[PDB]
Amino acid sequence: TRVDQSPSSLSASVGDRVTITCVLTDTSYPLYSTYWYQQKPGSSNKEQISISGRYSESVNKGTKSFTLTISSLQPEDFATYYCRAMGTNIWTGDGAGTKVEIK
Amino acid sequence: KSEVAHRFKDLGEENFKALVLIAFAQYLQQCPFEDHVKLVNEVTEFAKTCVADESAENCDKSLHTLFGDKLCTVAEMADCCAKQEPERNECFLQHKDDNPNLPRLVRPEVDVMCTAFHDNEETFLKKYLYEIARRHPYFYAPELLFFAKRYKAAFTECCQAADKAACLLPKLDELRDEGKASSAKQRLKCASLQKFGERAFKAWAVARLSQRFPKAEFAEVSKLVTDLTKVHTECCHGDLLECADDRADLAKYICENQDSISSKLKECCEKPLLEKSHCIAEVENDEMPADLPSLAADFVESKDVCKNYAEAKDVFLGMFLYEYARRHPDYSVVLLLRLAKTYETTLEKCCAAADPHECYAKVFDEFKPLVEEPQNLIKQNCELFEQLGEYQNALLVRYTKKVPQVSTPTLVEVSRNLGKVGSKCCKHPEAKRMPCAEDYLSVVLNQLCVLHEKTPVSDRVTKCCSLVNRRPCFSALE
Repeated sequence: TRVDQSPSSLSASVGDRVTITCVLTDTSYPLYSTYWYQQKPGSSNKEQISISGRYSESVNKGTKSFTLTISSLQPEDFATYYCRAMGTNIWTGDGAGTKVEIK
Repeated sequence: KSEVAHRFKDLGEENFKALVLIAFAQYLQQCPFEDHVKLVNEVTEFAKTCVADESAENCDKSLHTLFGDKLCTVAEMADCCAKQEPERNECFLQHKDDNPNLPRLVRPEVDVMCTAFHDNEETFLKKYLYEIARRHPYFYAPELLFFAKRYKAAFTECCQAADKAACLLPKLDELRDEGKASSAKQRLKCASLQKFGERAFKAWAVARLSQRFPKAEFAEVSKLVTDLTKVHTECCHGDLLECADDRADLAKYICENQDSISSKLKECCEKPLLEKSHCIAEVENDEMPADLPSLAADFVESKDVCKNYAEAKDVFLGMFLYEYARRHPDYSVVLLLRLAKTYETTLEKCCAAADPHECYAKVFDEFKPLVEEPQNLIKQNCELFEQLGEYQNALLVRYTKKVPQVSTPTLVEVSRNLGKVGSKCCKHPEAKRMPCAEDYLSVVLNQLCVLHEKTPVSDRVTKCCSLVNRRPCFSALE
């Protein structure tokens, strides 16, 4: 069991709409919940983000897939994002990360 | 690509060789030191080629195929070598037993040891690994590498001391005691993972880590629990190289994420690999957040109690365990598990009724008699030995009167250990007594359950061997 996160890196301008996808793979247990974290340039720590405002999340329990969309990029958005998935069996794991970088 | 190449480069030659020696010693416990050394060297040799050329022949084979093939060379009975992977490894696991006992080790005199430690330190430390590994086949391998380092340090200092023995022996006896206990806990973990699966181990770990990291979010604790479970599954299945590699990765992850985990990790994370891990595993509980709500809101009054329980039992019961344990570092883990069991049983019953809330509204009242049962049974025996003295005898009388079907000299060995429980744990304040007392006690009883399983003589003790109710089982018997 593991979480596949894509893409691994991204380039975009301010005002762009950007999407990150994660899939909970190689497990027979259904997806229960998801979490997203931001690691600011510097990278000594991650902080959990709230799915509100310009941030959207779509969850598809059938494919155990989930997506984070940032609708109108702002300078503070450029950072590294990590998804985390929890199965109904409490299995919990993290995607390898997405570097969101400005063009 | 090459699994051996990967681990060799991840672990480094010195740790690679050591872990391989342990793997071999834990499977082939009766083979002389000199045999293992050869196999190890051969295997290490092979690994070095794969590192240089990952395409080389046989470099794409699984670790169990490679090592299993090496072990099956040496001219305790084994039809395991007649089998192919993965069956073979499974057969090796089944024949691993801490029961087959070799004579006790007789230490040479200190002057001779120190001399050997000087003439060839590598072999001297190798012999240590070999000797512990073969006598304790379930010993947590990456932790044994740290014992070795502590062993080496004890000889590095004490060998120059005025009274070498006065310096050294207490260090070697302490190391021995910690090794016996470490080995006992791990054996318990392996039993549960091997018999039941992950569920019991993960409940214990959610409880334990929530006490230790009270400020971490539930998802963070959960992520740590998943990693820890993977580490221990590999170790218990004889994937020692993977086990050690993942443990190191877990230590690195924890150190990089201190802010989401605990404020008490700063020091641990500056230390070198082997002791960094040991340190993290021994770190003391952080302080809980100041203004936590009662548990009633989320677990009794919430309209989603039954819905949460139905949709993801393990998650909900895990959140209960987490929220409870983080508020109660003074409780033992087994107590926390009995409460979670009680709560689960109540939901399974009530969430079927027309008005569930009516049914489980007083569920927390059920917890009262549970929290008190260990609080007294400890207070009483702790006071009973605050007026009796260490020199153990009274416990010998009672426990033997319970089950006299077991060997006599073995029963005395247990009583001696029991006396060591109240020896140190009663010294600490009340809000730290249950943790060290009731948990260690439950481990001592596993040492009892396994030893008796080899030579069955009683039907009452074997019945005890639920890991949570193992105490109330033997503690109540008259």
